[PDB]
Amino acid sequence: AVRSHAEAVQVSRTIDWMALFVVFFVIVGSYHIHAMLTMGDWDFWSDWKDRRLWVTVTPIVLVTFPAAVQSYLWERYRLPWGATVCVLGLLLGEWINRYFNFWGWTYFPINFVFPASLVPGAIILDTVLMLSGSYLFTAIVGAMGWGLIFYPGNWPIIAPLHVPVEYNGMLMSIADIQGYNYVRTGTPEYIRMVEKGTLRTFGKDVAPVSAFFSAFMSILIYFMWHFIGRWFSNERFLQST
Amino acid sequence: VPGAIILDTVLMLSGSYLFTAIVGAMGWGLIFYPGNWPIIAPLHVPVEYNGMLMSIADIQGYNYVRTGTPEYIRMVEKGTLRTFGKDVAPVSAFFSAFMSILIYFMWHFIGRWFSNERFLQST
Amino acid sequence: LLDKKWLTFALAIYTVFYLWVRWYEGVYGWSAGLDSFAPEFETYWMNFLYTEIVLEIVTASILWGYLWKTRDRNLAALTPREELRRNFTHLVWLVAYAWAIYWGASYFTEQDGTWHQTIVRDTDFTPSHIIEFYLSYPIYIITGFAAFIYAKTRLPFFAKGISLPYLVLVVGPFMILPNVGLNEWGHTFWFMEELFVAPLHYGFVIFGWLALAVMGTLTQTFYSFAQGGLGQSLCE
Amino acid sequence: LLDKKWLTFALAIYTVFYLWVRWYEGVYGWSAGLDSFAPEFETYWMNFLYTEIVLEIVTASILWGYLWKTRDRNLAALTPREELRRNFTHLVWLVAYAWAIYWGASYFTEQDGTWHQTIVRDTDFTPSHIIEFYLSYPIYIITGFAAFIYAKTRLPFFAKGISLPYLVLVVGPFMILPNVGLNEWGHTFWFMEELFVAPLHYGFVIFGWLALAVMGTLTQTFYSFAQGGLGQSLCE
Amino acid sequence: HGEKSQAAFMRMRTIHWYDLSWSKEKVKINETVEIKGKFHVFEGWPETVDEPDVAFLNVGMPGPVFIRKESYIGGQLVPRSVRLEIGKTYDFRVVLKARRPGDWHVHTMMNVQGGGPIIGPGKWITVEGSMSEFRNPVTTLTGQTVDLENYNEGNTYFWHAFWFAIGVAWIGYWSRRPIFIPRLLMVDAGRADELVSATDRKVAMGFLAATILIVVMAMSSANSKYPITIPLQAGTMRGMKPLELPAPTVSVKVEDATYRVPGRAMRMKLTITNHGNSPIRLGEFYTASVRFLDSDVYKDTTGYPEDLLAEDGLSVSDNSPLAPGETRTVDVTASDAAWEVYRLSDIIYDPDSRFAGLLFFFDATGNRQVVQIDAPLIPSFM
Amino acid sequence: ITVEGSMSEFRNPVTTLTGQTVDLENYNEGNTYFWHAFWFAIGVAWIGYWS
Amino acid sequence: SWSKEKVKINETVEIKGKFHVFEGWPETVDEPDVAFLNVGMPGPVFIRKESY
Ligand SMILES: CCCCCCCCCCCC(=O)OC[C@H](COP(=O)(O)OCC[N+](C)(C)C)OC(=O)CCCCCCCCCCC
Ligand SMILES: CCCCCCCCCCCC(=O)OC[C@H](COP(=O)(O)OCC[N+](C)(C)C)OC(=O)CCCCCCCCCCC
Ligand SMILES: CCCCCCCCCCCC(=O)OC[C@H](COP(=O)(O)OCC[N+](C)(C)C)OC(=O)CCCCCCCCCCC
Ligand SMILES: CCCCCCCCCCCC(=O)OC[C@H](COP(=O)(O)OCC[N+](C)(C)C)OC(=O)CCCCCCCCCCC
Ligand SMILES: CCCCCCCCCCCC(=O)OC[C@H](COP(=O)(O)OCC[N+](C)(C)C)OC(=O)CCCCCCCCCCC
Ligand SMILES: CCCCCCCCCCCC(=O)OC[C@H](COP(=O)(O)OCC[N+](C)(C)C)OC(=O)CCCCCCCCCCC
Ligand SMILES: CCCCCCCCCCCC(=O)OC[C@H](COP(=O)(O)OCC[N+](C)(C)C)OC(=O)CCCCCCCCCCC
Ligand SMILES: CCCCCCCCCCCC(=O)OC[C@H](COP(=O)(O)OCC[N+](C)(C)C)OC(=O)CCCCCCCCCCC
Ligand SMILES: CCCCCCCCCC(=O)OC[C@H](COP(=O)(O)OCC[N+](C)(C)C)OC(=O)CCCCCCCCC
Ligand SMILES: CCCCCCCCCC(=O)OC[C@H](COP(=O)(O)OCC[N+](C)(C)C)OC(=O)CCCCCCCCC
Ligand SMILES: CCCCCCCCCC(=O)OC[C@H](COP(=O)(O)OCC[N+](C)(C)C)OC(=O)CCCCCCCCC
Ligand SMILES: CCCCCCCCCC(=O)OC[C@H](COP(=O)(O)OCC[N+](C)(C)C)OC(=O)CCCCCCCCC
Ligand SMILES: CCCCCC(=O)OC[C@H](COP(=O)(O)OCC[N+](C)(C)C)OC(=O)CCCCC
Ligand SMILES: CCCCCC(=O)OC[C@H](COP(=O)(O)OCC[N+](C)(C)C)OC(=O)CCCCC
Ligand SMILES: CCCCCC(=O)OC[C@H](COP(=O)(O)OCC[N+](C)(C)C)OC(=O)CCCCC
Ligand SMILES: CCCCCC(=O)OC[C@H](COP(=O)(O)OCC[N+](C)(C)C)OC(=O)CCCCC
Ligand SMILES: CCCCCCCCCC
Ligand SMILES: CCCCCCCCCC
Ligand SMILES: [Cu+2]
Ligand SMILES: [Cu+2]
Ligand SMILES: [Cu+2]
Repeated sequence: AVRSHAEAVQVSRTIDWMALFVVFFVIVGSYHIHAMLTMGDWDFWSDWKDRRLWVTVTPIVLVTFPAAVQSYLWERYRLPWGATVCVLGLLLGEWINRYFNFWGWTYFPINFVFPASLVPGAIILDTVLMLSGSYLFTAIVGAMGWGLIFYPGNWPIIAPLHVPVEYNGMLMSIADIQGYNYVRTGTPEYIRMVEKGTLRTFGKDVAPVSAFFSAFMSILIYFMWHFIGRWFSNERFLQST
Repeated sequence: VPGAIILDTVLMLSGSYLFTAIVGAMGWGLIFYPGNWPIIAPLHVPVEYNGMLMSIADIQGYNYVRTGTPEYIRMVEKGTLRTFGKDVAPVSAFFSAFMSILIYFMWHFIGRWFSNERFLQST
Repeated sequence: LLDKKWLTFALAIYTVFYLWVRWYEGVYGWSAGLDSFAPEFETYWMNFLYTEIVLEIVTASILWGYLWKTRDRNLAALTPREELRRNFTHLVWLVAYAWAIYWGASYFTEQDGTWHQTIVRDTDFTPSHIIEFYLSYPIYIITGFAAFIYAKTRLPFFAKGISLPYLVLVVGPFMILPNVGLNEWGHTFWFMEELFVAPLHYGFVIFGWLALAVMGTLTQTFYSFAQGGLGQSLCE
Repeated sequence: LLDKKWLTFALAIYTVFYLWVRWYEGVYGWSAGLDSFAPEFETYWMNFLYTEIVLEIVTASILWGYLWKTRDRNLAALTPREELRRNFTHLVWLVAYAWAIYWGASYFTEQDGTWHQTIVRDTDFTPSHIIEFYLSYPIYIITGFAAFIYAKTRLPFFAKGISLPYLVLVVGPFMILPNVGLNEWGHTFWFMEELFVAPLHYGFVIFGWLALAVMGTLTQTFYSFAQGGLGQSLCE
Repeated sequence: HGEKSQAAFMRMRTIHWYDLSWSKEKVKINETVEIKGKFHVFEGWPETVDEPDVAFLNVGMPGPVFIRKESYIGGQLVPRSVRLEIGKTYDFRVVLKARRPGDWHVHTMMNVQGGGPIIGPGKWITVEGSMSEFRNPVTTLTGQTVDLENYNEGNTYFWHAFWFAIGVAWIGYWSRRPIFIPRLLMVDAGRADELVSATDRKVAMGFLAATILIVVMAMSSANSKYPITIPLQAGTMRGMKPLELPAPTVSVKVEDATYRVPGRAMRMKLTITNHGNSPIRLGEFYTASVRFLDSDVYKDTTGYPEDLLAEDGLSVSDNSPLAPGETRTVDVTASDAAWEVYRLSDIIYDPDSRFAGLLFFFDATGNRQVVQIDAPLIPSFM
Repeated sequence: ITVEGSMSEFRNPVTTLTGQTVDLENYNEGNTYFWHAFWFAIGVAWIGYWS
Repeated sequence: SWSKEKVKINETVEIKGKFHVFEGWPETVDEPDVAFLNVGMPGPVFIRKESY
C-alpha cells in the first residue's frame, strides 16, 4: 500500500493539490456557465451595471454555487471556503475571458467590460458559516450580508463611471457614453434592463430596496441550493443505469 | 411508428434506460418529420391561387371552412428576422430531440411511480 | 513511481491545442469568417467543422474502445500499491476532465458571448460555436467518458456498480451538447435579441449544475484512494 | 368453466349502446341540435341530458349497492378454483372498464374536438358534450367503480386493504368529470378561441395520466391470479 | 455581414433605406466619417416582427473598429432607443470616429424591441494608421477631461486584484494544513471538532470584520471623491420627427410579380398613372438594399456599394416619357447577380412570398418621385 | 341557403404551378392511406412477433 | 378651479379644469389605454357624486 508515514503524507499532499485543481476548474466551468447565462449580460457592460436590475439579480443567481459547495466542503472536511472558491473561480474565468477575448479578440476596453466584484460577499458567507456552524444561521445572516454587500463592494469601481457628462445636449453618465460610443452590434440600447424609473419610485431608495430584495431572495436561494448540493454530494452506486 | 420502433429497439438492445433516454429519444425526435414527409410532401406543391402563392395544404385550409378555427389560430412557421437560411425543419427537429430526452427522462420515473403495487389501509 | 508525468501531458495537450484554436479563431474570425455565405468561410470554418466532427467521433471510438478492451478482468487479485498507482492515474484523468470542462464551459462559452454581442448572427455554424459547441464540448465529453470508463475498469471501488455522482458528472455536462438544439431554436424562433441571460439559455444552466456531482465523485475517489493505502499517518 | 361468456356481453353492450348513440347524434346533430334556444333542441338533447343523468345516478346506485351487499364475508374459506373463476370475472370487469375508457376518453372526446372546430359554441350543453361529459364519462366512472368494488369484495388479494394503483386508476379518470368545470370556465372566460391544445384542457391531460395506474393495477391482478393457480406450468 | 441570411421577404418588407451617403471612403485613425440617409418604415410590417415602438439606430460593424460619436433620427441626438411610426419616413445621420485600422464593412442598422436587427446597406470603409493613436476625450460636468480608452482602468484593476488577493489569502491560510483526505477521515471517524480551533475562529472574525470595514471605508472614500454622480441615463425617446414628404404624383398598381426558379431576375407588371404636370420616367427599383437602375434615365453618383448596385439592372418594356394624365401598363424586369448573391431568390423558402420595394420616377427637370409598391411574388418553374 | 344535388358530384379542381390539375377532394388520399397502413403494419408485425 | 374652499356637511364642491396628456409619455408607464379619473383624498372625507 504505502511504505511509511512520511510517504503517506507526501501522497496525501499530492492528492490534495490534484483534487484542488479538479474541484477548482470543474467549479469554474459549471459556475461560469450558470453565471454568464443567468447574469452575464449585466456583468458584461458598465452601462448595464445599474442600481435596480444589476443589484437585484447578481447576488440572487450567484449565491447558488457557493451554497452547494459550502454544504459539501464544510460538512465533509470542515473547510470554510466553498463560497470563496466559487467566487474566485468565477472571477478568474470571467477575467480571463474579458482580457483575452473581449479585449483580445474584439477590442472593447477593459474599463467598459470589467466584471463585478463578489469576494466580500463570499467572505461573509464563508466566515458566517464557519463561525456558528449552523447552516440555517448561514442561510439567514450570511446570505443577507452577501446580498447587501454586493453594491457597496462594487461602488469603488463603478462610481467614477457615474460622473455626469453633457454629451451633445443630453445628460449622460460616463458609462452611458461608453455604451453609446463602443458599438455593440448585437446589443442595442433597448436590450439594457436597467433602472428606468416608475411612478411608484419614492425618493432615493432604488439601490437599497434592490439590495434588500436581493438579500431576501438570497436567503431563499441559499436554502434551496444547500439541499441541491446535499443531493449532489451523494455517494450512491447503481446496479443498472 | 418509426419513432416508436426506434425507441423500442434502442431500449431492448443495450437495456440501459439512460441510453434509451439519450439515443432513442434523440431518434424519436429526429425521425418524426422525415417519417411524415412522404405523406405531407404532395400537399406542399405551390399553387397560384387568385394571385397569391399558396401550398395545396393552405388551399385546403382556405376552402374547407372551419367555423371554429380561423386562420390566425394556426400556430405555424411565419418567419423571423433571425431565421438564417434553410434551417427551420432541422433546428426544430433537434430541439424536439433534446426536449424529448428531457421528457423521456421525467416520464420514465412517472411510469415507475404509476407501476407501484402498494396497498393503503385507509383512503 | 505512483504519480507519473502523465499529468504534465494531460495539462499541456489541452493548453497547447486550445491556444492554437484561439490563435486560429483570432486570425480567421474576421477575414473569412464574418460572412457565412462567402466561399472562404466554407474552406476555413465549414471544413474545420467537418474535420473536427470526424476526428472527435474517431477519437471517442478509439479511446473508449481501447479503455473497455484493456479492462481489468481479474480485479480481485490487485495489489494495494498498484491500486494506489491506478488511483493516481484516475486522478490524472479527473484533472484532464476538469481542465477540459474549464476550457469548454467557461472560456469558449463566454467567448461565444463576446461574438453574440459584437456581430449579427448569420447561421448556426458561426466560428465561435464551431470552436465551442462542436469542438470543446465534444472534447470534454470524450474526456469525461474516458475517465468514467477508466475508473469502472481499473478501480475496484468504482467497479461492481455504476457510481451515481460519477454518472451525473459525466452525463449532465454532456447534455449541454444536445441542448444546442434548444439554443438554436431559442435564438431563431424565440427572443429576437442577443440577451445572454434569456430563458433559452437555461438549458446550459440546468445541465451546468450537474457538474456539481464532482463533489460526490471526488469523495468516492477519496474513499477509493483510502482503501488499502489509507494509512498509516492519516487518522493516527 | 372459468372464463365464461360474460366477456362477450361486456364488449357488446358498450359497442351497441355507443353505436346507437353515434347514430343518434349523427341524426340530431344538425336539424334540432345546432340552435340551443330552439324548442326542438330542448326535446332532443336537453331531455337526453336529463334522462341520461337520472339513469346514470340510478344505475350507479343499484350496481354499487348490489356489489357491496353481495360482498363475500367469509373470504378466508374460498377454494383456489373459485378464486381463479373470480379472478377471471374481475378480468372481465377490467376489460369492460378498458372498453368504456376507450369510448369515453378517445372516441367522444376527439369527437367533441370535431364539434369544437366546426360550429360556434352555443352553450355548455351542446350535443357533443352531453354525449361525452355527461354520458360516456359517467359510464366509465360507473364501470371503474364497479370493477374496484368487485375486486375488493371478491378477491382476497384485493381485500384487506385499498390498492393504491387501483384507486388511482379508478379515481383519476373520474376527476375528469369535475374537471369539466375548468373546461367551461376556461372556454368562456379564458381563451376566446377553439384551440384544442390550450392550457384550459390540461386538466383532462393531468387526470388522463392517472389512467397509467392500470400498470400497477394489472400487475396486482396478475399476482392475484397467480396466488394458488399460479402453477404448475409457469416457472417450471 | 449578418444579412443574406435573414428571410428575403423580411428584408424586403421591414425598412427601406434610400438617399444614403458616406462622407469618406478611407479615413485615418481619429478621423470622422458621417453616414446620412433616409429610412422608410413599411406599412405592411410583418406580424411576427413587433412594431417599432422601441427601436435603436445601431451601426453594423465588427466590434468597435469605429466609435459612434453621434447618431441622429430627425436632427436630434438619439443615444437611447426611439419610437418609430409605421409608414413614416425619417432622415438619419451617424458619425463614426476611426479606431482600428483595416477594411470594415459598415452597415446602418435598426434594432427593434421585438423583431431583432434590420440591416441596411453596408459599405467598405478603410481605416489607416495605428490603434495606439486613437483618443476618446470626454469633458465631464465636474470640470475634468478624461480619455475614455483608459479612464478608471487602473482603479478597476486595483480593486479587483485586491479582492482576489483577499480571497486567495483566505483559501491559502486554510490550505497550509492538509486539505482533503485526512480532514475527511477526521470528520468521518468520530466527531471532528479538532480541525477548526482557535485561532482559526479569531482569523475568521478578523477576515469578516476587515471585509465589512474595508467595504464601508472604500464606499465612503468613493463618496468623498466623485461627490457628484448620476444614475445610468435610460428610457425610450418618443416624438421622433418624421420627414414631411409631399404626396407622390405617381400612382403604381402592381399586376402580378414573378421570378424564375432558378434565376437572377424578378419580373413584374405595373400600371403607372402619371398625375401632376411633368413627363416622368421610371429610373430605379429598390427592393432590399439592391438598386436596379435604368441607365438611360438615372445614374448613381453617391458612391453606392458596387455589389448592391445594378447600373443597368432595370429594364422597362416601354420607358418612354409618361405624359401627365396618361396611364400605361409596362413590363418591368429587375435582373442582377445581386438577386442571387444576397439570396433574394431564397424567398421561395419563406412562409410569406410577398415583396415590397421603392420605385423612383424622374422627370425631364431631374426632380424625382418616390412611389412605394408591394405585391405577392409568385415563383415560376415551368 | 338551400343546396340541391348530390355530394358525389362536387369537384374541387386546382392547377398547381408545376403544371398539373388535381382534385382537392381526393388528392393524396391514396398515398396517405398507404403510408399510414404500412407503418401500422410494421408496428403490428413487431408486436405480433413478440406476442 | 374649485367652486368652494370651505363647505358644510352634505354640501357640494366642484373641481373643474383641463388635463393634457404629454406626447413624450415615459416608456415605463403604460399608455393611458385604461385610465381612471380619481380623487386624491384621505379616504371618503368627500364622496365622489359625479366625475366627467
Ligand atoms: C441603528 C438603529 C436605528 C436605525 C434603523 C433603520 C431605520 C431606517 C433607516 C432609513 C435611512 C434612510 O436613509 O432612509 C431610507 C432611504 C430613503 O431616504 P429618503 O430619500 O430620505 O426618504 C424619505 C422618506 N422617509 C423620511 C420616510 C425615509 O432609502 C429607503 O427608502 C430604503 C428602504 C428599504 C426597504 C426594505 C427594508 C427591509 C428590512 C429587513 C429587516 C430584516
Ligand atoms: C453583514 C452585512 C454587511 C452589510 C454592509 C453594508 C455597507 C453599508 C453601505 C451603505 C449604503 C449606502 O451608503 O446607501 C445606499 C447605497 C445606494 O446609493 P445609490 O442609490 O447608488 O446613490 C448613489 C450615490 N451614492 C454613491 C452616495 C450612493 O448603496 C446600496 O444601495 C446598498 C444598501 C445596503 C445597505 C444596507 C445596510 C443596512 C444594515 C443591514 C441590516 C440587517
Ligand atoms: C435584523 C434587522 C436589523 C436592522 C439594523 C439596521 C442598521 C442600519 C445601519 C446604518 C445604515 C445606513 O446608514 O445606511 C442605509 C442606506 C441609506 O441610503 P441613502 O440614504 O439612499 O444614501 C446614503 C446615505 N448615507 C451615506 C448617510 C448612509 O441604505 C438604505 O436606504 C437602507 C435603510 C433602511 C433599513 C431598514 C432596516 C429595518 C430594520 C428593522 C428592525 C426591527
Ligand atoms: C459525417 C460527419 C460530418 C458532418 C457533421 C455535421 C455538420 C453540420 C452539417 C450541416 C448540413 C447543412 O445542410 O447545413 C445546415 C442547414 C443549413 O444549410 P445552409 O442553408 O446551407 O446554411 C448556410 C450556412 N452554413 C454554410 C454555415 C451552413 O441547416 C441548419 O442550419 C441546421 C442547424 C442545426 C442546429 C442544431 C444542431 C444540434 C446538434 C446536437 C448534437 C448532439
Ligand atoms: C437514429 C436517428 C435516425 C434519424 C434519421 C434522420 C433521417 C435523415 C433526414 C434528412 C433530413 C433532410 O433531408 O433535411 C432536413 C429536412 C427539412 O427540410 P424542409 O425544411 O422541410 O425543406 C423542404 C424541402 N425538402 C423536402 C427537400 C426537405 O427534414 C428535417 O427537418 C429533419 C432533420 C433531421 C435530420 C437529422 C439527422 C442528423 C443525424 C443525427 C445525428 C445524431
Ligand atoms: C477529442 C478529439 C478532437 C478532434 C478534433 C480536432 C480538431 C483539429 C483542428 C481542425 C483543423 C481544420 O479542420 O482545418 C484544417 C486547417 C485549415 O487551415 P489552412 O487553410 O490549411 O491554413 C493553414 C493552417 N493553419 C491556419 C492552422 C496554419 O489546415 C490544417 O490542415 C492545419 C490544422 C492543424 C490542427 C492540429 C494542430 C492543433 C494544435 C497542437 C496541439 C494538439
Ligand atoms: C452525437 C452527434 C453526432 C453527429 C452526427 C451527424 C451526421 C450527419 C448525417 C447527414 C445528415 C444530412 O445530410 O442531412 C442534414 C439535414 C440537411 O437539411 P437541409 O440542408 O435543410 O436540406 C436537405 C439537404 N440534403 C438532402 C442534401 C441532406 O438537416 C440539417 O440541416 C441538420 C444538419 C446539422 C447537424 C449538426 C450535428 C452536430 C454534431 C456534433 C458532433 C461533435
Ligand atoms: C351508466 C348508465 C347510463 C344511463 C344513461 C343511458 C342513456 C340512454 C339514452 C337516452 C335517450 C333520451 O334521453 O332520449 C329519449 C329518446 C328521444 O328521441 P325521440 O324524440 O323519442 O325519437 C325516437 C327515438 N329514437 C330517435 C332513438 C329512434 O327517445 C326514446 O325514448 C328512445 C331512447 C332509447 C335508448 C335505449 C337504447 C340504447 C341502445 C341499445 C343498447 C343499450
Ligand atoms: C436564537 C437565534 C439567535 C442567534 C443565535 C444563532 C447561532 C446558533 C449557532 C449554533 O447552533 O451553535 C454553534 C456554535 C457553538 O459553539 P460553542 O462551543 O457553543 O461556542 C460558545 C462560545 N461562543 C459564544 C464564542 C460561540 O455557536 C455559534 O454558532 C456562535 C455563537 C455566538 C453568536 C455569534 C456568532 C455569529 C457571528 C456572526
Ligand atoms: C460510454 C457510453 C458509450 C455507449 C455505450 C452505452 C451502452 C451501455 C448499455 C449497457 O449498460 O449494457 C447493456 C448491454 C449488455 O450486453 P452484453 O451481454 O455486454 O453484450 C455484449 C455484446 N454486444 C456488444 C453485442 C452488446 O450492452 C449494450 O447495451 C449494447 C452494447 C453494444 C453497443 C451498441 C448498442 C446500441 C445500439 C444502438
Ligand atoms: C397526481 C399525483 C399522485 C396522487 C397520489 C399521491 C399518493 C401519495 C401517498 C399517500 O397518499 O399516502 C397514502 C395515505 C393513505 O394510506 P395509509 O392509510 O397511509 O396506508 C397505510 C399502509 N401503507 C403505510 C403501506 C401505505 O394518504 C393519505 O393520508 C390519504 C390520501 C390518499 C391518496 C392516494 C389515493 C389517490 C387515488 C386517485
Ligand atoms: C437533474 C435531476 C437529477 C437526475 C437524476 C435522478 C436520480 C434518481 C434516482 C434514480 O434514478 O434511481 C436509480 C435507478 C437505477 O439504479 P438502480 O438499478 O436502482 O440501482 C440499484 C442500487 N440502489 C438501489 C442502491 C440504487 O434509476 C433508474 O431506474 C434508471 C435511471 C438512472 C438515472 C440516474 C443517472 C443520471 C446521470 C446523469
Ligand atoms: C488559462 C487560460 C489562458 C488563456 C490565454 C489566452 O487566451 O491566450 C491567448 C492570448 C493571445 O494574445 P497574444 O498573447 O498577444 O497573442 C495573439 C495570438 N492570437 C491572436 C493567435 C491569439 O494571449 C496569449 O496567447 C498569452 C499566452 C498565455 C499562456 C497561458
Ligand atoms: C425561470 C424564469 C423563466 C421566465 C421566462 C421569461 O422570462 O420569459 C420571457 C418571455 C417574454 O418575452 P419577451 O421577453 O418580451 O421577448 C422579447 C423578444 N421576442 C418577442 C422576440 C421573444 O415570456 C415568454 O415568452 C414565456 C417564457 C416561458 C418560460 C418557461
Ligand atoms: C372501434 C370503434 C368503432 C366506431 C365505428 C363507428 O363510429 O361507426 C359509425 C359509423 C356510421 O357510418 P355508417 O356505417 O355509414 O352508418 C351511418 C349511421 N349513423 C349516421 C347513425 C352513424 O359506421 C358504422 O356504423 C360502421 C359499423 C362499425 C362497427 C364496429
Ligand atoms: C404548462 C404550460 C402553460 C402555459 C400557459 C399558456 O400557454 O398560457 C398562455 C396565455 C396567454 O394568452 P393568449 O394565448 O394570448 O390567449 C389569447 C386568447 N384570450 C385572450 C381570449 C385568452 O397565458 C396566460 O394567460 C397565463 C397562463 C397561465 C398558465 C398556468
Ligand atoms: C429544490 C431542492 C430539492 C433538492 C433535492 C434533494 C433531495 C435529497 C434526497 C436524499
Ligand atoms: C417529475 C417526476 C417525479 C416522479 C415521481 C416518482 C416518485 C417515486 C417514489 C417511489
Ligand atoms: Cu457587412
Ligand atoms: Cu418603405
Ligand atoms: Cu401636456
